[PDB]
Formats: sequence, structure tokens, C-alpha cells
Amino acid sequence: MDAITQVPVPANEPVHDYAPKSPERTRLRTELASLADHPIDLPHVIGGRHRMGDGERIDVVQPHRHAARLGTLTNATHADAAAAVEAAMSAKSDWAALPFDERAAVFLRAADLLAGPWREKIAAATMLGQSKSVYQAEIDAVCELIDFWRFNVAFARQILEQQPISGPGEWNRIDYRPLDGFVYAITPFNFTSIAGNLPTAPALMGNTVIWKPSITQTLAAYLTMQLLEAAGLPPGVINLVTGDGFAVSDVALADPRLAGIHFTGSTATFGHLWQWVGTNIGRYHSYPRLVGETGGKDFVVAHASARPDVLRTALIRGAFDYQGQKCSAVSRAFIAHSVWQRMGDELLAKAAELRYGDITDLSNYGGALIDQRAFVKNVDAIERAKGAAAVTVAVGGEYDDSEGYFVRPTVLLSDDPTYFGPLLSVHVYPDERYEQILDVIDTGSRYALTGAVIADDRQAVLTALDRLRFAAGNFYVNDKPTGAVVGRQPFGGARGSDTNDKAGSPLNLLRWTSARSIKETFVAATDHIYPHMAVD
Amino acid sequence: MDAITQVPVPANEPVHDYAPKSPERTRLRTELASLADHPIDLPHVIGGRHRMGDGERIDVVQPHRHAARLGTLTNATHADAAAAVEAAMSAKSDWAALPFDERAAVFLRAADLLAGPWREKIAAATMLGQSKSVYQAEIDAVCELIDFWRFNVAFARQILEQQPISGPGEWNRIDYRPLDGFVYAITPFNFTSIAGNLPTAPALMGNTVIWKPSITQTLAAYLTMQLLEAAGLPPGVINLVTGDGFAVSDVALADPRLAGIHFTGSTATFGHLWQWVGTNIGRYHSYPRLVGETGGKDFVVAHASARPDVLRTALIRGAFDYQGQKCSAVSRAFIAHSVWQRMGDELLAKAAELRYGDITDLSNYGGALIDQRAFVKNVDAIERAKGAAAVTVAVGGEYDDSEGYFVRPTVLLSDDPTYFGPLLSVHVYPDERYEQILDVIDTGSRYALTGAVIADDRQAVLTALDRLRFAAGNFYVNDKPTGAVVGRQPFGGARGSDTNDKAGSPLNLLRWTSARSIKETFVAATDHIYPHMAVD
Repeated sequence: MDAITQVPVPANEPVHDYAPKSPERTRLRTELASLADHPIDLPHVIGGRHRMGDGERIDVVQPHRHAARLGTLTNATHADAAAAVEAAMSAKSDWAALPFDERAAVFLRAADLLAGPWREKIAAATMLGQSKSVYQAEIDAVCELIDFWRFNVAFARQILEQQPISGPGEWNRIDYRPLDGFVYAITPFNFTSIAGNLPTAPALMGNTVIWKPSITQTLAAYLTMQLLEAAGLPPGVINLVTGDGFAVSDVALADPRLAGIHFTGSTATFGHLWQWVGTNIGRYHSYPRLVGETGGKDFVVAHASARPDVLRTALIRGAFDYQGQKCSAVSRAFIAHSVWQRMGDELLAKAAELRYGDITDLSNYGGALIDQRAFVKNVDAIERAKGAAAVTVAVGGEYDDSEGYFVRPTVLLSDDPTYFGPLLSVHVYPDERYEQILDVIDTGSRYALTGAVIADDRQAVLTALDRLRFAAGNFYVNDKPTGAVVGRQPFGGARGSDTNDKAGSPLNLLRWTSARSIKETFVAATDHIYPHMAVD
Repeated sequence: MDAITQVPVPANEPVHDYAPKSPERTRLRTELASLADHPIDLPHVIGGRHRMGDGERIDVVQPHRHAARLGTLTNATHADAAAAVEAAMSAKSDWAALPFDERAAVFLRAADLLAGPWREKIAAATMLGQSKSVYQAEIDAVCELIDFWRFNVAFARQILEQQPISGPGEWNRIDYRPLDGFVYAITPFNFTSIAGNLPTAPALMGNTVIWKPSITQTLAAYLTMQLLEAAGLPPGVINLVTGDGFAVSDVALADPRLAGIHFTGSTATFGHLWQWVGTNIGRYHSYPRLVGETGGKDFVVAHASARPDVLRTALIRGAFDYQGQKCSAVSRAFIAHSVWQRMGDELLAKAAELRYGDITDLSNYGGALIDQRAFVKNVDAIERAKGAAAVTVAVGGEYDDSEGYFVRPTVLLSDDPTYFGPLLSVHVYPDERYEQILDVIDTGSRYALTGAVIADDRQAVLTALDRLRFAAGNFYVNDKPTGAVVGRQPFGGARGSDTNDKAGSPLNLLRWTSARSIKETFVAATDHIYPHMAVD
């Protein structure tokens, strides 16, 4: 080929509503039945071979109906992890040798397969295994994943045209090489889009990968692998290993060819990996690149000029969409007294009526918590709230793990302005102490991922944007601080983090390259003496 | 101000030749005399106050004439380091609050002061203290430093306009905030431009800084501080602490407000800092960002189609410019036998005549090694070469530290294709084993920073660019692999490094920011129920 080609221009994928009478609702019912009725083995996918391993069998179930099995995986053994690392290294040369456009076409094809014939299949696997309502599944497993793929192809293509200046008599170029060695992607339960992106973003740039998805997301992870295969992903470029990850990390973190880790999950797990890499630093051929993001909890401050209906809705969605389990959910709200007088009883009444249940009933707002450990952590929190003098349970606080891991939307009233779940703490503050509340928030700002101000008053909005500039990584005005859309709300991260390079911008993709400069000089010097040396 | 302003457009600063009869040569003689005749105290600059501390007095001398003192500094004590950290934190709020254009104007002004009235002053301080010829000083202390400043202002301004997509009904913006806490810049002897850039690049983005320059570069470091002050840098934004750095690191690495380290120097020193930060990780408010670059040694391969005069000149300049002490110098050359027959005696004859001496005689090609430790390391290397069976000293190998730290340009012939100084090892290989030599190089490629191929044959050039793609971070065709110019040859780094974010591109400046997204929604939802929930 003699060409300087351009990739298709990305736009965000439209979100389907699955309203009654819509055709996508019919298709979704069909896929929900198909997956829930035919539970399957969920194998490792190594070198293109789908195989169960010799580790412990672990059932993947519907969290909202936990006796209902969706499939069964095997806990990866050391042998399975070693096979995945070898397959990733054996696939590297043919994959890195493919031209960029052929690598990009796999992910553009995967995007259009997910937008069209696989759409409800992947949305249903996510609803079932992760206990997401259809809306929560549509924005995540379908739209966000599609946009990661289309946008990362466009961001990669933008990176490749960033080229230097050529002086007279020379030509300077930059080549964005892939890394040496394999990348290890470790992905969380809560987003099928993150789970698909972490391994595929480095692959787009010519790397190969071993991918360890969260057990409770593995139905959608495996269907994602099938989809990628259907798009033409060559065997071994991504290798899926199932289970709790412990034997995989034993192998991967000991291998000298480890080039990077792409991680999203808890700070505790990230810290363990970072320590391990550091301890082993002397054995790696390359300095391993550790990239990703950890969670946090978000706050909302409503000024006396807040619209009460906007605030009520932002709080209900922000705290209770996907049962509070989004990488960030609204956990703490600070509301001016005069606004609480206008919307406080309505918030508690709507929270008390909010329906959580089996998400194959599309009328439910949401489902259950992801697994028994999450449920235990939520019960411990609610019982701590009931026993703490500073907090009252205003609505909710009931829980029952008999059918599914169900916890009710809970609103706590906290008299003192000083784990994921459907819990919201509200502190009501006198209207004239808005600036003082902003100070309190800033002083308590360690695990602050996102913040929002609700205020029609422009001075109040600017005061919040300024006073809390360093107190949160993403800031929202008159909306809930949840729901970031690829291309639209990149960046942030908790205060003090170094996560500018997380997914959603070209800076992530650059982490999976090692740029070299190439300089050709056309008529270089043929005498070494310099002008200053002359006599004189 | 109501404006969206644009910065001046950068171009590379022209290099003056200081040929006989030129006016800059006259001005340089005057500054050489002024600095060499009036040695000064070289103080810490903390909070804008220039002061000697209570640590050991250490003389800074002319390396090519080491009895000639240029100044005297004091080894920073723990108290001096603590004052620098406090001054950097006390200056932060007024500096971060200045608009970008006012911060940028300090560095654009500093650039035009260095291009014009301070030009020969800073070139002379670098020649004197670092033993650079006027050419070596002009490309480094003058042109490279000017270009870092002008180009980083342009790169910063490009970063600030990278903004997201706004969907219907919302406005998304990104704010590139400075870091929290101070940045610690630690800078090497060999480049006055690196030494000026490391502390000023994070300052441009609204940070404040403590800067620990190398002892042997401190005359030019202090004159650089004066220049920045003359440009309007506000007191405390950069704080210069002199000496060996050990008490500074004791204080800085223990302080919870450490936000980053900008380092250039040896891998041994970088590893010590990285370990220390890791050990202390739990005390910092932010995860400290460690950024910089380490050295390496470069190789040149000449194919049988190499022009012999280009190759001879590239080798003499590449190995012997600035006595081999550039962050990368040509240490190893692999030359086809037929080309060695044509240029080998001329290379040894020109190396034997190359004049190293006091660089205030402008007729010298170069000067001395930087200090006694460098000289000892070069003697140990030459004596190891004389005793090793695999290596013959072909020309040079003489040394004498009686006047200055002088080591002659040395060419070693190595029969086996298997520290900074003027030493070049040449392996002569039969013409038809070009591809095999490329394999050898790739297999020995751990500390490979830069590589060059000399070949008029296009197939040979492409073979080198391909086979050695991963064997070096910067690659040169028909020129010496030394001398990278800002804007023209960014990136690279040794094989396996993670240094895409080093100085010379906008990616470095992004390391000194923490981007947040701000989303305003104009007409957010006032009912929390979703379309899918309807009955049906």
C-alpha cells in the first residue's frame, strides 16, 4: 500500500431505551432467556483454544437470584497462567507485524458487531451476571465498550501523526513501537466496558496480553472474547484466564517479560501488585508500566439556589443506580436547609418506593449487590450506622440474602459534616454556611473522585469550582457526578493520584508504546573541525 | 481579560559559530575573563534570598585547570533543605494563581535575555566550569536552553487547548491543574540546558520547586538563577540548594508534600531515589511522580556502502565531542572491512592530532574530564583495555591530571563483536556479515540509547531500521547519533525504559499537571425513573 490513510471518524454510540414496544426490548428478552436457560462452561481462552483447566470449579450465578447458575469456570492454575504467557509471547511477532490499519479494523469490526448483532447478547450477559438493569447494561457493556473501541482507534491514529520538525538537510520521524513483553490486564466486576478495554487498548498498539477478568463478570468477559474472535482477533493476542487471579499473578509477576499491568479495581489490590513489582524489579527486561484506576466515593453539595427536583433526581440516580456499585457513586450529600425543606420528604419517599429485584423484570430500577462479600460489607455498614450516634437511618437499611444479595436504598442523616452499595449519607447545613461546608469538604478530600455542585447561582457555582479545585478529579455542575462518557469526561482520579493516563484519552494508549525518533541527515559533515577552531 | 490568547510561535534558536572576526567571539572573551578573574561565593537561593549555609565549603574549579577556582559553594545542610521546601510551599499559592500567560512570560523573557544580553555570560560559565568548548557550550547552555523555554511555553499552550466534546445539553471542559506539593529537580553536570529545564518545566505549569544542581555545574546553575530572577521569576518558585544533595534528599524524600522528582543522571542514583520513595510511600499526600532520564552508550554500524568521510567525521564527533561526556556518546562502532580500509588510518591520525586543552583557547577541539572521579574511571578503563586480550589501543590512551583532568581521545580495536569519556571501541567486520552484526547488536542491546547506521544503500538503511527497531530508542541514518535538538528528535530512552515523558515534548509537561474534567448539564432530569421501567 501506498497511502496515508484516515480511520473512520468516531461518534458516541446512541443509547437504546428498551421502552415498551421497542424492538430491542424484544430481542433482549430473547437473549435473557437464552443465557439464563443454558448455563455453560466458562473456559480459559489461551492461544485461541477454549479449555477448562484443572483448578477448582467456581459457579457464576445471578446475584439477584443466586441459586440460578449462569456458568462454571475453573480457577486458573500456575500451568494455565504459564500457557497464557507463552501464547501471548508466541502471537506477538505476527500481531506487531500487522499494519496499524489491520489491527484497528479488528476493533472497529468488534465495535460494529457489538452495536448490531451481538448488542443484546452482551447487554443480557452483563444484566444477568452483574445484576444490572437494562439501562445500566446498555450504557456500559454496549455503548461505553463500543465507544472505547471506536475512539481508541481514532486516538491511536491521532498519536501516529504526531511528528517532529525537520530542519534543513534532514528528515526526522517518530515511530510508536509496541512494548517488549506481554501486558497483564486485571479487570473489575462492575463494568463490562472497562473489562473489555483494559486488554484491548494495549493490543490495538501492537501488544499481546493476558487478561484476568473478575469472576462475577466472567459470563460477559467470555462472550466478549467470542465477539473479538468473531471480529478477527488472531489467536493468542489476548488470552483469557479465569478465577481469583492468585496463581496468574504468581506466574506473571515472576516472568521477566512482564511489560505492564493494566488494572482497575481496589486500591488494596493495586498496592499489592505495585509492591510485588517493586520487590521483583531486578528481574524484568523492561521497567513494567503500571497503569489504571482505583475507586472512590463522590460528594454532592447543594447550594440554597439548587433546583430541588434536579437535586432529588441526582441524588437518587447517583447513589442508587446500579445499587451504588459504580466506580464512583454518590455516598455523601451536603444540602442547604432551605432546599432540604423542599425536597427532603420527597427524596425519602422515592427512595422507600424504589424497586430493586430480579432485573429480568424490566420494571425494576435495579438489582442486587454483586456477591456475598459485598452483601456482608453492606450489612456491616448499615449495622454500624444504626449503632453510631452521629447517624440516623432515615429510610431503608433492610437487607435479605435469601433469594439474592439484596440491600434496600438507604438514606442516613448525619449531624456531623465530618465499600460500594446503595447507601447515601445526607448532612443538612444552614444556608449561610455554604463556604464553610466547602472548606470542610476540601479538608476531608482524600478519596474524592468526583464532586458535584447543584446551584443555579453562578457565583455559587464558580465558588465551588474554585474552592474545591483540588478536592476532586472530576467536577459536575447541576447533574449527578456519575456516568462519564468516552470523549466527553476524561481524566481526574482521586486527589493525589497519578492517573492522567487512565482509559479514555490518547494518553492511555501512549503508555502501551515506546516512541523512537529516527533522524536521517542528507549531507552530513565530512570534516570534524568546527568554525571556532580556526586561526585567529 | 476577555481573550483566548496565543503564545508566540517558537523556532529553534540559531547557533552562533564564534568564528574569528565575529562579534560574539569578542564578547565571549570578555565574559571568560570576567568569570575566571573574579571567583565568587555560590550561594543557596531560597525564597529569593541568596545565602551561604553552614555546611562544608567546596570549591568549583576549571576542570582543564583545576588550581583555578571559579567559586565556592556550601554543602546544603538539613536546615538549608528544610528552608527550601518551606519557601517552595510558601510561594505556591501566588504562583499557581497567576494566569498561564503571566507564568509563560517569565520563561519567554528568560529565553530572550539568554538569546541576547546574557548569551555569552551563560556560555562562558558553562565552558569554564564544565570544560566545554565554545561550540559545546553554545548548543547546550544557550540554544538548547532557549529552545526548552520557548518550546515548552508553546507545548503547554497546546496542552491547555486539548478539550473534550460537548454533547447536546451540556458543556464539558478540562482544567490542567498543577500538582499539590513541591517538585524536587536534581540535575547532572553535563548539560546546562537540562539543569535549567528540569526545575523550570514544572514551574511553568504552576508548580514550585527545589533544585539541586551538580557541584561541577553550579557556576552556570547560579547564573541561570540570576537570569530567571532578572526575567521576573517570583521568589521561592524555584529554590536552589547547592552541594552533593545528600542532606537535601534526606529532608525532601521524608516530607509528605513531595509531589515529584525530576531527575537526570545515572541509573544508580535514580534507582536509589526510586527505592527511597517506595519505602516511604505511605507518608506522602500524593503519589510522587518520578520523571526523567538516565544515560547510555551509543553504537554506530557502517555498512559497506557507508561514505568513509561521513563515517570518519561522525565517529570523531560522536565519540570525542565534549570528551565523550554527552548523555550519550559513541562508544562502539562496527565497521565493514572494506570501509575500514578506506578511512581507518585517517581516523587514527585525526584522533591522534585532536587537541584537548584549556577551552579558553578557542583553537582546542575540547577540554578535560569533569572531575577527579571521572578521570580515575577513565584511567581504570584504559588500563583494563591495555590488559584485556580482546582489545588493542590503536591510538591515544595517554592521561595526565597534573594541570587538568586530561585524557586523550582513544581508539581501541576490538576483535570480538561482543562511564563517560573519550574512548571509542571499533570492531571491523567482514562486509558480508552486515546482517549478522545487526543481530549481535540487538542481542547486546540493554543500555542502548542511540544507534546510527551509515550506508548510502537504501536496503541496508531499511534493514538496520527494522532489525534494530527495538535495540535503541533513537536511531540516526548517515550522521552521528549525538546532538538532539528540541522539537526535532524527542523521545527514545534505553531499551526497556519508560521515559516517553522525558523533557522535549508536551508529555513531560503533562506529568506536572493533574487534569480534571468539569461537566455542566443545562437541563438535567427532574424524574429519576427510566424509560425501560414503564409498563408494559
